[PDB]
Amino acid sequence: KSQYIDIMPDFSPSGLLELESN
Amino acid sequence: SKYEDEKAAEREQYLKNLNMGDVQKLGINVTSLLGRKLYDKPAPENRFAIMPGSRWDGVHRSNGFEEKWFAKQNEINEKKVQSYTLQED
Amino acid sequence: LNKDEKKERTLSMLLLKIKNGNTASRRTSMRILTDKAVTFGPEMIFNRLLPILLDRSLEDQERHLMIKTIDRVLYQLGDLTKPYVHKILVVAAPLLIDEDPMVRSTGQEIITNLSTVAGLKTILTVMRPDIENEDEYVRNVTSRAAAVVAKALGVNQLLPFINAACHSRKSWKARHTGIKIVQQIGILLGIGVLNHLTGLMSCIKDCLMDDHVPVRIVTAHTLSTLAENSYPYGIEVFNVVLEPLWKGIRSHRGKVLSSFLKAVGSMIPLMDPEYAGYYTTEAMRIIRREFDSPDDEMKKTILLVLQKCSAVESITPKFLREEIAPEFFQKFWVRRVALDRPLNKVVTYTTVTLAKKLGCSYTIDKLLTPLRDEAEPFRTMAVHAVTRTVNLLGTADLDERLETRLIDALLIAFQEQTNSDSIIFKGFGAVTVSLDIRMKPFLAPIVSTILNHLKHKTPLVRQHAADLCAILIPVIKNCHEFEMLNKLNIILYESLGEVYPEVLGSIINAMYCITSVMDLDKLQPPINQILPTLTPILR
Amino acid sequence: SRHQFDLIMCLKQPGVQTGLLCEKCDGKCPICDSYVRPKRKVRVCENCSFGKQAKNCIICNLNVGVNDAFYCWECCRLGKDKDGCPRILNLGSNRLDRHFEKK
Amino acid sequence: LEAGSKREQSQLCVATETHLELYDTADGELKLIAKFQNLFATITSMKSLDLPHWPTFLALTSDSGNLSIVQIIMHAGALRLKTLVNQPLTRTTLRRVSPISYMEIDPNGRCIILSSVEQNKLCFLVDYAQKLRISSPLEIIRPHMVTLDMAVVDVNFNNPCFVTLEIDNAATQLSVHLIFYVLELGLNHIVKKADYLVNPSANFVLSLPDLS
Amino acid sequence: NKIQQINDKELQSGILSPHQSWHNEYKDNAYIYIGNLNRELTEGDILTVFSEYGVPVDVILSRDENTGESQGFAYLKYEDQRSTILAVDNLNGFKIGGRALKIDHTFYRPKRSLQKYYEAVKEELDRD
Ligand SMILES: [Zn+2]
Ligand SMILES: [Zn+2]
Ligand SMILES: [Zn+2]
Repeated sequence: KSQYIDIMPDFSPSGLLELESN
Repeated sequence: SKYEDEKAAEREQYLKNLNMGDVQKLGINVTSLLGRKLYDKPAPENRFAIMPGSRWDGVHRSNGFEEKWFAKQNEINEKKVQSYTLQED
Repeated sequence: LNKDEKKERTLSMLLLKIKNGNTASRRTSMRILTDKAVTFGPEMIFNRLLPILLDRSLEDQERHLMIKTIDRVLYQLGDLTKPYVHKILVVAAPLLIDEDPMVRSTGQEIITNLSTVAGLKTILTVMRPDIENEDEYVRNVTSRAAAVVAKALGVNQLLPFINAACHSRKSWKARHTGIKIVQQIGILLGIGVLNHLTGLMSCIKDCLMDDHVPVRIVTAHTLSTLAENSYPYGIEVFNVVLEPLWKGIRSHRGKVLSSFLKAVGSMIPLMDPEYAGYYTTEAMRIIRREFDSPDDEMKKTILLVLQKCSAVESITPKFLREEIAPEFFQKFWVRRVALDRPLNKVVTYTTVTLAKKLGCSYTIDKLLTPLRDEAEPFRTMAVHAVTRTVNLLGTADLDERLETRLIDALLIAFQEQTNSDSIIFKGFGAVTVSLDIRMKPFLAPIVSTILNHLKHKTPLVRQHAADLCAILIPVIKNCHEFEMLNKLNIILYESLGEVYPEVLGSIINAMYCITSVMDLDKLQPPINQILPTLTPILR
Repeated sequence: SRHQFDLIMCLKQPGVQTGLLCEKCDGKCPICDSYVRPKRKVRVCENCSFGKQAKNCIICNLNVGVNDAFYCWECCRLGKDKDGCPRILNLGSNRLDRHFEKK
Repeated sequence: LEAGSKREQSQLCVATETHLELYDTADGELKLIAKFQNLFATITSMKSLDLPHWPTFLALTSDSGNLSIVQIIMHAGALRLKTLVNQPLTRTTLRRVSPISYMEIDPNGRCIILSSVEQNKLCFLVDYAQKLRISSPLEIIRPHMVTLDMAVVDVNFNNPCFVTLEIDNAATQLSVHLIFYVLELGLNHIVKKADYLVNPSANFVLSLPDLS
Repeated sequence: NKIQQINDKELQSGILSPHQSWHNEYKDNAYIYIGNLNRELTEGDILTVFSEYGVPVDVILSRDENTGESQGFAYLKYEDQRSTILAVDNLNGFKIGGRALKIDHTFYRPKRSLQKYYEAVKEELDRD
């Protein structure tokens, strides 16, 4: 009941994928 | 023991079925085939004509193989014609 | 000055001639250096020569010419100061890692000559600050360099150096490379490790227990190289290290368990028959548990332990057929194997070594399904295995049915082949030579295929067609069909006017094998007509 | 060898195993390189056998060996037979200069 | 001979350089069996090795520097002298470096051991199979030590051990020291164990089997 | 670079189409092991590069239970398998963040301990 799981996904952009193009 | 075996079998089946690709399973053939979101802009050409998922960034990412398969594809398809046409006597 | 500056000109002109110069020019300038090397200052010789080898513009050709000069000077002058020792190790040391073994050997002759020239005390003083280096590449290099020095001067004189680096608590990389030195020493000395192995073992054991994993792995590889290079004798020493390998195997899994199973696997054949049965049966469980490992390393180790354990008398061949073999063939013959060669060699050789314990008809029996597979490079590997297996075991085990299906698959996979390889010839020949009298009912179609393949438009298939005749001619005599000898000989003598030389030579070789075998008078062309058609061929 | 000076033989106590020659060096005495009248088999020391190096030819030590190597009759009469292990170690200047000359 | 199945250790073979003969016993009086063909060499040692699992064959070293293991056999109508393995050693002559003139065999037949005056000592590790098999030699080189009285100590399968009286070739005084060697089957090399100097008048050595 | 080595040999022989290709060994597999990832790439960003070759239905990134950061490997199932043949083959050996990632076919077995992480991921990929 505190947290579902301590881990969980993100679905957020890292600066690495955008950066390499620019 | 028999029950246990059955259970094991079931789990194996589950494992296998989860792993199988979706289009094959419904199959029977060969904007999404299973209604999944699809890309918009024109994608790079492909061996199987599959269309990138709605979520694609739009950068070429490739080792460069997929283009080299066409060069071999074109080659092999060409030398079937060249062999007869260049025949002489 | 102006008198000695002329010498400074002479060395520059010479070295120029050797590096870039005419053949007869450099050839004489080499003589001039070798005879005049004593009268030129080694300060000037090396001080001028060494800066050339550092730049990136030099080709391998121009580099080896300078290397040769270094060797010829070092072998002469006989005494050298330490700065030039360090420099020559900076230039020559990278050669031991080079892609081809020629450069390896020529860079090895340098260090083995300098080790005598520069003496024991100097080189060790040069290595001590180097092993502590933070760089990976330099440490990798001077591990090999240190081993070459070790073989050159003898290992005992350099041993307490290795003990110092290995046992050093100061620096970690010193322990790492200090352990690698034991690797390349084990490699260079070959079986000759032996007597020294106890002293070497002073390093490895404790140096195995470091908290850092990459040292624990390197020690595991050293135990494998020492274990294989030793062969059966070295057991009495490894008993001290035999215990922690098991508390390491049962726990650490991952990439380490691969290394420890390599170590223990290489320890097996030198164990007594009593222990061998135990340690094998212990290893086989982990082997079966690890079949599914995607890592190339772990598969490579599994093939090693299966590779060795078959020699153990304790395990019975029935035990192999009932259990280990079917789990082997289905997992490791997947067509993804046939694509990469280094693992192909290991799988094929492993199957071959299993063929001894297993029945020949059983091994070949499991090897017919890969032969009949559609994939070409996979059928090739399936051929290699049959070739070497038949070479060892002979055909005496084969029943008529397997004897039919094998030769059928060899005909099929024979006729679609692409790359030029003798593995079919030998192999399809190794079959024939073994079963030759039993070959007779199969001989009629085989020859027909050849008679078709000779008419094929591609030159390779014509080569491969003619080559297989020369192997069959002796077994065709044993099968007694002389009319087929004459029909062949006629068809070849007609094809003898081919344009392509590479095929034509093979054709003439088949002519040779036919002529030596068959009665001279019964040859159709005949010889008297044959030879005047040969005399223009000599040109 | 006889014709090439930079080569260095082994000369240790011959073991129980016979040396091997490649198809190219086939039928040659390791000492004087005489193609004629062979006499006895060569024998090599342990440190010349061990692993893969055992399979190489004992003259050129590059190509793989097949046939057993023989001492010619004369080298058995002179006694140069029993000197030691007649295995060449270094490859020599000629072969290397060929390799790098071609590429 | 003349018996369908009999095995008895009473029999002896005797050689002088070239000449060789076989004699029999157990009749109470020594009989001549066979006088073999002319050997044309100088036989410098002859010993019978008995190896476990079989007749006995004599291990015979001579001039030509060849260890020659020979089995006398019954062939055609009369006894013949048949060779099994001859391993090349040194050079062909009698000479001081040639590892002959001192030969002995482990009483269990595991290894033949040879030596020479001065210079080298060799040991061949004997094995038997479908064919007889000899391991590569094991060397010890003591450059100036000239050897005398090589007599070898028996062992229980523990390890082959042997004793020599070695006197130094270059010394300002006369010093003959006895020395023990233990061949270590584990690491496959011969080891110098104990070196004891004895008075210059030393003659010879024998081995005492057990004392237990 | 292990797998990339194969396809060049394979293609060179003109193997062409899956029956003769080693990719045929699988056919029932979809998930792909994605290795040698950089540490900061998360599920959404691994769900950037891999839709070039198909439509992902699932994804799993392997990450330590405690600190919750990338182990550096992921398991990504494409809707239509033949994307797998396409991704493994074409994108293997490609640089992201300095280190060249590895792909290979995999049989993937779910683990109890992540059970919620499946719906938490799925719900996002279930949006489409
Ligand atoms: Zn040698
Ligand atoms: Zn050769
Ligand atoms: Zn000769």
